[PDB]
Amino acid sequence: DFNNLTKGLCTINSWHIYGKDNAVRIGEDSDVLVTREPYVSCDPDECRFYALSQGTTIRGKHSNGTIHDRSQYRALISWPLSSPPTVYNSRVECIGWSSTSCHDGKTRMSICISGPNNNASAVIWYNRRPVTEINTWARNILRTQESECVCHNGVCPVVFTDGSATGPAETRIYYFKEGKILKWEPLAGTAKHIEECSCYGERAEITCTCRDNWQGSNRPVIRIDPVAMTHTSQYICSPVLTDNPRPNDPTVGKCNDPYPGNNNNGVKGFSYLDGVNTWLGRTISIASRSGYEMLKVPNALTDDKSKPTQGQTIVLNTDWSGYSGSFMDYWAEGECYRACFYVELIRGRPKEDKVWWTSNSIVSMCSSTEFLGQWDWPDGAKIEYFL
Amino acid sequence: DFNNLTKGLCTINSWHIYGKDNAVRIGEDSDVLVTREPYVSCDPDECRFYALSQGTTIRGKHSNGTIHDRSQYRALISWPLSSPPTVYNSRVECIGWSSTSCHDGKTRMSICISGPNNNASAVIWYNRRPVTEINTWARNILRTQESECVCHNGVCPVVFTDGSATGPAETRIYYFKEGKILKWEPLAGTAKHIEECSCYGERAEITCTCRDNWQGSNRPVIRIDPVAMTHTSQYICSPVLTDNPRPNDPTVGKCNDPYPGNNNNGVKGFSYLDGVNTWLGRTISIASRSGYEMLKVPNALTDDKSKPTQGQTIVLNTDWSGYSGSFMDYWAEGECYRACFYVELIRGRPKEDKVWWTSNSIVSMCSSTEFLGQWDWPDGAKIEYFL
Amino acid sequence: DFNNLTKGLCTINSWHIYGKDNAVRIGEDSDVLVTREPYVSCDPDECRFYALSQGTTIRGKHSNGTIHDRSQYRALISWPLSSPPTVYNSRVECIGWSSTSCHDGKTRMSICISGPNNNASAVIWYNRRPVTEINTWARNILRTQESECVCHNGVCPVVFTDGSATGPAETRIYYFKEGKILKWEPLAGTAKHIEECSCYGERAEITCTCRDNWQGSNRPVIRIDPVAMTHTSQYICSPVLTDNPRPNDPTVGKCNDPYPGNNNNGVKGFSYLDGVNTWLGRTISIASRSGYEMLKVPNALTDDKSKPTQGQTIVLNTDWSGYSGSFMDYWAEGECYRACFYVELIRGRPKEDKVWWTSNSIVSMCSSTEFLGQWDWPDGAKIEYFL
Amino acid sequence: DFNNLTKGLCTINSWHIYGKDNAVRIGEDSDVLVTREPYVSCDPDECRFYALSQGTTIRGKHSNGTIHDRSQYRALISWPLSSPPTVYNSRVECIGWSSTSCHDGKTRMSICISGPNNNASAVIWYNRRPVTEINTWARNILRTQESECVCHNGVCPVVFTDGSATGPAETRIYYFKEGKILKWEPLAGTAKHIEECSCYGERAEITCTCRDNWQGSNRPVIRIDPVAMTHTSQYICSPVLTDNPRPNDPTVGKCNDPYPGNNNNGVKGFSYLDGVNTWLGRTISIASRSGYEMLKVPNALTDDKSKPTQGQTIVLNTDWSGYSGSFMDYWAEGECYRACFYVELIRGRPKEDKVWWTSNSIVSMCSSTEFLGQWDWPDGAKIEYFL
Ligand SMILES: CC(=O)N[C@H]1[C@H]([C@H](O)[C@H](O)CO)OC(C(=O)O)=C[C@@H]1O
Ligand SMILES: CC(=O)N[C@H]1[C@H]([C@H](O)[C@H](O)CO)OC(C(=O)O)=C[C@@H]1O
Ligand SMILES: CC(=O)N[C@H]1[C@H]([C@H](O)[C@H](O)CO)OC(C(=O)O)=C[C@@H]1O
Ligand SMILES: CC(=O)N[C@H]1[C@H]([C@H](O)[C@H](O)CO)OC(C(=O)O)=C[C@@H]1O
Ligand SMILES: [Ca+2]
Ligand SMILES: [Ca+2]
Ligand SMILES: [Ca+2]
Ligand SMILES: [Ca+2]
Repeated sequence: DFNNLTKGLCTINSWHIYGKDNAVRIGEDSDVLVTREPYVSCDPDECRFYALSQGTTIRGKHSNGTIHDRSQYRALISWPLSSPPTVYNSRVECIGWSSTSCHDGKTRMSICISGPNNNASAVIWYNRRPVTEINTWARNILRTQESECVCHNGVCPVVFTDGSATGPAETRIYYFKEGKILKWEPLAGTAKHIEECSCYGERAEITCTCRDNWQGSNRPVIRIDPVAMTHTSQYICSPVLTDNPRPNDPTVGKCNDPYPGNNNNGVKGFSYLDGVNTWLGRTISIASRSGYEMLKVPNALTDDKSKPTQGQTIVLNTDWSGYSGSFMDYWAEGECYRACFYVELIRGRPKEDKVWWTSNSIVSMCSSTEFLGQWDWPDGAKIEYFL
Repeated sequence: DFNNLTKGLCTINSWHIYGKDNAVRIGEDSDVLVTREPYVSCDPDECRFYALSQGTTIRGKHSNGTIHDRSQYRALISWPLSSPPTVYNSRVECIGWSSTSCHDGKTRMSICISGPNNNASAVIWYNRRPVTEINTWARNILRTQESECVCHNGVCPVVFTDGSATGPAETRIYYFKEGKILKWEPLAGTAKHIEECSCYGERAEITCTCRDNWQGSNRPVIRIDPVAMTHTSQYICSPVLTDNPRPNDPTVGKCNDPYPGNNNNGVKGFSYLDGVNTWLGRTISIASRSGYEMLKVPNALTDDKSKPTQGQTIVLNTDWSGYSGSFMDYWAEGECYRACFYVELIRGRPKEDKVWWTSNSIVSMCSSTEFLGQWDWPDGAKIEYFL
Repeated sequence: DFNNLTKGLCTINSWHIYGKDNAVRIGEDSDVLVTREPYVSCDPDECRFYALSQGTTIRGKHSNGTIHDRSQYRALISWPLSSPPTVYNSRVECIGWSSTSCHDGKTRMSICISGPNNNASAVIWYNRRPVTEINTWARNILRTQESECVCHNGVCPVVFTDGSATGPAETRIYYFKEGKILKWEPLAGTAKHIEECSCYGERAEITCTCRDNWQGSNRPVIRIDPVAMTHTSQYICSPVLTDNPRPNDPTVGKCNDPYPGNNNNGVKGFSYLDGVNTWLGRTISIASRSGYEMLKVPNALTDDKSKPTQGQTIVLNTDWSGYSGSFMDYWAEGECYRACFYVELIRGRPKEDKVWWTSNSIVSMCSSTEFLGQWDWPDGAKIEYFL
Repeated sequence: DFNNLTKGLCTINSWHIYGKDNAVRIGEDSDVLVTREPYVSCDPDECRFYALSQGTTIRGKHSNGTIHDRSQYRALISWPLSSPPTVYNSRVECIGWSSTSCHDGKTRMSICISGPNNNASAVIWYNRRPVTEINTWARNILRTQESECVCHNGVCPVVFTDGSATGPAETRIYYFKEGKILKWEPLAGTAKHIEECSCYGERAEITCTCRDNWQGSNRPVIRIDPVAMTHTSQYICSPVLTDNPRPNDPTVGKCNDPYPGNNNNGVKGFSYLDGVNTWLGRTISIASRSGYEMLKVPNALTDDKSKPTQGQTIVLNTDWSGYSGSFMDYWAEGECYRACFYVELIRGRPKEDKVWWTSNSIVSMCSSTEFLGQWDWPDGAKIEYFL
């Protein structure tokens, strides 16, 4: 029966290693698929890894050029947790160069987007059959979250942007129930630009932390009520800035406008915004997608003077990172929702020229009420072995 | 319980990408099987891809010569949708160099044909056991559809041709129920030659669009009543000609004879013939198996002056195509049968001499009542990487 | 519930291709396992292929020397029908250099034998757990059938030989029920030597056709009653001789002694002995394991003057063959037991020196009451591609 | 429902080959994973193999350096019995460089440990979800058994050591029920150092035989009562010494102190201590991890003058061995628990310098009340083929 967001978040007093696939290490001598934009998403019975295939293996010739985002040869695949995404084990969800996928308790909705830049469309699959289709409304790269959505009693909202990336676009919040559109609504609130939303839910409410590609170095937040099918947006108030590139941390930050400093750029990220129990991930570097850290900044959302009270490094500054996103196993046993997250560890081009490809690995963590010690989690491939 | 063709076709206002496997791209660096004559066919619970193996991998030595149609080393395999047909994941349906396979609601019938040219025979498997066998009646390459049949309340008819390909042959329409022959009947109507029939059903009626190899550039149609176990044949009236090679589109076409122009040749194709809601696929080229397009030609079947009112390009003229065929997921949720189809994208010999093999990829589409934008769907392998 | 041999054999008016794996063709460019002594055996729900692994892939270095029968690195594996026996898909039944395996309706018994030549022992697995063990009684290569046994209402007898191969040995017929020994009895009748028994059952009776390695060129037959747990042996009377090497067909043959001519040698074979409905497989060559043919010799068992009344070539004389054996899908739908059989197609050493290995492929057939045309079924690998 | 240790051990009158994977042989030409610290562990329905991945294939470049125990790229994997641990077939249990895993009748608990040496922590997974976490208490390489634990009516105790390896450490016995900690207690008894405990249970009692790394050449034993959740420790009295390196067998040995001779070293081992029905495995060499033998030494535990009355060689002195451990299929049919065990056959570095890696194979045996003949079970790879 349909899942219902009835619990709240657990106390995050630290994070533990949940998954890790070592795909590029293993990809050096096995038939692993060139991927990017990963995520993790849970069924009632298993959790799996998800990414967009580039339709080729790493050591295969046709990997030269996989730095490009959109093509006819990409697809959404999922595979068993902590396994490299291989040719013989992956399952294709749908054919597309942007995606999101979530399970509603009853079965799973997966949405892939394809097309030329000016004539793209999305197909909503539900129970591995195509159900519903939607065309560009603004005719400029229709795109979605690049991580799992969240349902509540049958209703799974999904954020789409169609339009410019260096200026105003058109963002809709669609509400689906059984693959069918119930309703949609234009973006609202005070966020000036939305891209790559990273979402979760507890106590009958959904929270996405997205990406202002055009103006903000602080991240905008969409908060959705899946029952009333309404939403609102805002930015994160705290001055611990968390996009990338980003200027240095000020002592005061914006609640309702972009923080200026970098233009027309960023990276996918997430946050868990739960009062004093609020954490933020970011690249350590303000210039590259390098390093990854979590920071506990009580009332980040609303207290525009907040600064960290505790922290944890996931990946060292000398290691490469990339996208990151939220997920939770809503079907886990127990009293509260244990928060999880993933970082994409991109290897290859641009930052590593000697090779002609671009892939990534994954590392996944979930929280602990314990105060566990920390390690760091590099991709661990040796690029010279690919030369 | 046995499936029953009780719905009608949905409104096709465009086509969306359904599947795609990138096998030859991926085949460059994985253990993928050299195949041809693909198709797609649905079970109650999953849809899969189907093709005849050449009993060898692409990069394997024994791929030299896979331009030949019939041998002891071919087989019907199926695999998970949008996966390349690999050595470690394919399932063998039966041993044969021609085939068809369909599910009757209760379980699946798969028919492979083998033998020398003058002493071939077919074995009807049902529930993965062999049940019934049939010998050449005309002792000249017994052959079937090369795509899924259609049942209705237990009764799955299948079209076979035995005889010449450049002249008169003998075509029987067999009716099976549980793998057993109920009845068969010689071809009737006004079609002069039948090969490679592409079939579907709605509202208790079955429609195959086949191939006059010897005379016609317009395609003959067999229409079957699975309840009365009778059939009839005809040609498509419209002058938008759809075999290949074919002469140029006239302004008037034959309802009951072949349109002349090319002799002793053609390609497998399909159509959906549903009044004003009628669509036709064809190669864009009139000379090569190149490009693929869909065209909406209201009353193609019967109105011998009809010309397109809307269209969609699946594969550009500069890309290679090949066979194409119909399928529908009869077990999908909803009110009408959503029409689907596939194009085989042949690579290698003849048209690509530098290599000694012949394989293919797949792209599959299904309809949408939406008016979606279009992309094009090349195989996307780079043949020079195989040199 | 336990299976019961209640039907009789169907009319074999010809044989159809049932399975074929092309393993050595495919083995040239995939991770397939070096095997030998194959067979096919059925569960209630699927039929699979079975062979002894040499613990190495064909293209792998450790394939040099796989001409040897017994070692610590062999195992019984099974895999999905008509798939090459690959490293990633095979299942290990047990660890041993001789075997047999059968399903009793309830679950499956698999028996592997290992050890040094003078201290070997057998372990009876049942439901994938080890249950019962048996030591050499004559301390000279304890060995079993190399193909599936047959049960009836829970009771599966198995023939073992312990002793010399060029002279008298000690052969026991063990009766198992649920992996446990019910009883065993020394060989009886007039057969002078028993090896590699090939068995089937209908109408509550079991028939094995085995191998006199030391004296006979005509094949001895053990007939078992699984209910009374008694047996008897005999030779086949007909002069269509069917071991190999063998002298030429006489006009009269032995019912109760070996036919002389070749000493201390032979090959695994089978027959179906059902009155006028009696068929015999053999190598076409009297010198090599080459070619394979079926011959219909009414009352072969008992009429010592019988000669063929119809025939079918499975493999041409110019192609290599090897072991062969009986199986039937006792759980198939229908009124009679449809007879099946397999031929091992050995490649490599001895007869093909240029390579350092010895493997094989499979071809499987089952009967048809039809009179189907015939093809021939070579392994189809090109040994030069391995050089 | 929860499993309950209600039977006793069967009579071990010898040991039979149970499993064997030939991974390094097969690893020479397939995508097998570099592993070590294997074990075998049973579910209600299947038994599988288990080891820590080094996150790389043997023939892959990133195998250079896999002599190191702890890193970010290790994981616990399991795979189907007697299959090589391959990239496409393994399942990841959890991310860690030390482990144990057991099934409680209802579902399976798997515990992996990761971290830097001075800030490691353990996560207890249960039903493939993370449940409970535990941090270093002594801040010096927190480590567990490296083989399966044992439950009884829901309660699975596990031994952990945190501290020095060449001196006093801190060892806790934790009691889990459903992944949750019920209780834990410091080590007690007269054992001076505990590492790598190898455990089993019958008649409602649990017996681990562990490793005094710092002082003893005789092995300490922890005996646990899972109902009263108490334990005690002791050493094995017999003078048939069974760690490695070890001095030569004295004529009298310690019941309550270490036997002196080698310092700060050893290897994982096991014993079955059941009165006159007591067996001990060890390396044949007293200097290297070479050879493996079983010895029947009645009342080893308690009779400090005991010497072997019967024996069996598993691996010859000229072959390499390594860790070894106990398991039993508690869900097997029958009256008593049949004892099983495994030996890790390490290949590569240190003892084999020509290669830059370190992997292993497995051989598994279980007992027989029979008196079966013996063979020996080398890994069987040829290291020169890797040069
Ligand atoms: C639909 C698509 O191509 N999106 C791409 C997205 C886009 O370029 C940015 O969102 C500005 O609009 O970002 C990136 C990138 O690594 O930054 C890759 C994505 O796949
Ligand atoms: C049984 C068989 O070999 N049929 C072949 C079929 C045949 O040559 C044509 O139908 C004329 O009879 O067409 C082709 C081809 O690509 O055109 C390949 C098919 O496998
Ligand atoms: C146990 C064993 O090794 N048997 C072998 C068997 C034996 O050599 C013959 O039966 C004479 O005794 O025959 C052959 C062979 O291809 O002829 C290989 C078998 O595996
Ligand atoms: C946690 C860890 O690294 N343990 C290692 C363990 C340790 O070095 C010894 O127990 C002394 O403390 O032994 C060995 C070894 O082959 O001997 C490898 C283990 O993985
Ligand atoms: Ca930005
Ligand atoms: Ca034509
Ligand atoms: Ca003989
Ligand atoms: Ca020691």
